[PDB]
Amino acid sequence: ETITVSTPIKQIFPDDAFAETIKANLKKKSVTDAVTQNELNSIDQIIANNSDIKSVQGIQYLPNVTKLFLNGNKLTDIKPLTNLKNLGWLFLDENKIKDLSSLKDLKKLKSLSLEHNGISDINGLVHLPQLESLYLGNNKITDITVLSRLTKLDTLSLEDNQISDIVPLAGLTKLQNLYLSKNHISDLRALAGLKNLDVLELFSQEC
Ligand SMILES: [Ca+2]
Repeated sequence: ETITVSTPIKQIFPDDAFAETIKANLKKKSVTDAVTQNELNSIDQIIANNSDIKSVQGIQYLPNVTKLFLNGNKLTDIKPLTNLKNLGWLFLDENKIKDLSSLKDLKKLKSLSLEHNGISDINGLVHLPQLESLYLGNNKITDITVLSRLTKLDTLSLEDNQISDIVPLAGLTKLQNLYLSKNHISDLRALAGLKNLDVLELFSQEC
């Protein structure tokens, strides 16, 4: 939603680490300083890697965010992201995010990164058919059936997981970069029809 009157940053963003991020973004002197919606409207990018952030509550008030870099934090819940309709790039590596339902309405999302989140179920990704690049390296994924729906992907990383069957990738003709090292892949027939592959990594398979 939005704030109708000047309000302290610390009152909108509960997480003190995140509050500091917003303060820095708006070039404010303190998280205790007051901010207006006009000021919150100015944020289209948040860079806060390894910032010890546990919650992004309050981010719902930033309607124009398109880029969000939150790698290496302590996130678990991303429900606050649900209505950030303009999100185009979302990097959330090194967190503990598993509920991907909050991403279902991010129809402008082109790049998503969720490496090292201990994820095994990615069926919620079906709601992002427009995705162009997806990074899911270092997780516990085995079933990638849902990926057959992501026909716009040109870059995909699934390295360091527990995948055996890559047939779901057979129809992703736009793929140019495919990272599949450190998995359990034996059958590579699914790669036959991928006419645009430039980069392909398949080393260290354990069968
Ligand atoms: Ca606080």
